[PDB]
Amino acid sequence: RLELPVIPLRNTVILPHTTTPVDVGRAKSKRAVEEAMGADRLIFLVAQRDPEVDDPAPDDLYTWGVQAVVKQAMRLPDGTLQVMVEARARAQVTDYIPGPYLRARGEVFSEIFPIDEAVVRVLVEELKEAFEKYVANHKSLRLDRYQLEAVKGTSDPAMLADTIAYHATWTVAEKQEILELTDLEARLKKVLGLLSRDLERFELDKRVAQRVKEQMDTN
Amino acid sequence: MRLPDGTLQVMVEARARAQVTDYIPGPYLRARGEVFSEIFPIDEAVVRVLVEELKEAFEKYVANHKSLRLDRY
Amino acid sequence: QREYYLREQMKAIQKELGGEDGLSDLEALRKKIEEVGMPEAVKTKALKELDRLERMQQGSPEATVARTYLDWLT
Amino acid sequence: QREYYLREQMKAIQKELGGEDGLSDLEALRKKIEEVGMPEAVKTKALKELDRLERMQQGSPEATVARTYLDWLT
Repeated sequence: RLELPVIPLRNTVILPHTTTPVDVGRAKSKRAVEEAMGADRLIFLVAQRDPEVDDPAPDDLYTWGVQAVVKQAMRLPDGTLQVMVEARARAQVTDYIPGPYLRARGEVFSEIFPIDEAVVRVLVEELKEAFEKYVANHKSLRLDRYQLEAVKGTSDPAMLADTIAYHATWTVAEKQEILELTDLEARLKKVLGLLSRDLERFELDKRVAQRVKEQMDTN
Repeated sequence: MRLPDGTLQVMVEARARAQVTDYIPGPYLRARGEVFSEIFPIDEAVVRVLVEELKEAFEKYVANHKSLRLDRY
Repeated sequence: QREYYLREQMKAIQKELGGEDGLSDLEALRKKIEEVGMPEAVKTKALKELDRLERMQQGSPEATVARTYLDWLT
Repeated sequence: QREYYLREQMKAIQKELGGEDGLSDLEALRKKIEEVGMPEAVKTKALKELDRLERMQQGSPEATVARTYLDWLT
């Protein structure tokens, strides 16, 4: 936001307001952690791409970065600094000093309230119903029961879409694309289309399962 | 009123359509016009039937947008 | 046993080839015999060749020549 | 998503016919047809010869020449 020390993600993408522990292994990143502690517990988290350009640079990175408040600071000297962060908001990138350690700002917040709040609450409830069916449709991965109890207690639909997309396992590209666009309704329809297409995968799974049953019973 | 970007917004509401005799050359422009052409509605029953038809058509057009948000007020 | 399993799930996939199998493409061939043309002796000849074809297998050492013959007829 | 998921499973198969190298090569040949060239007539003829090559056993002596032809075209 105001050139916080950029500390790389080495795995899937953090989404806003997600209770997230972060691995920090490379020492190039670690002093950016200690002066992110020197930067008032707030990191302009800018993710990079996997298997990774482990020279810190703007070249590594993903041009939509998340804000995150640290909850607790673990002094765990196992070659990887453990830090838990709860996220705040995605942002558009506005500068880069390279690193270690980088300096890079951002602009925007994930506070977005589109007009016609009826369509807001309706597409929120339909994404809610899509999630409630999908979590019933995909206990083939045995999803979490507190991922139903904590998504009740939500009042800003932006972090709601972000928490639902974060609870749902996807590619890195999909999460970064959710963080590129800032809008509510787009991320709602995004998560909804992804759940629907995985439901179609699941239908193909049921279909070939019936085919295998046919073959075994016939033979 | 004057907007903070140097762009004058003018809020107009038309009361009468008008004919034109001739234009005075410009800039600036002056013009004179023949009549205030007005025709008031007579037999509002069948005209009101057509108003109800156009009300049904606009009520049908309002409910087109579910992820596009046409205004409901 | 797991080889058996591989064969099972593979053949179920081939039942699920495009959407499902090219069975849909197979009765598409059944249609395509009697759409274009044809003279009657050649028509019954091709239908009997198809009846010879349908007794064969999902391989095959000699069904390739039969359905290649039907493709050249159609 | 249909043809995508089913193509996923079938290239998993053409891998898993021996862990690699099963078929494992003719979707790469599909890409090789799509990349270099082509005019549309030889494009359609090469894809029809590929569709002739697909369904049959690899040890057959017709699949020997139907592979060498698609290797001389591309």
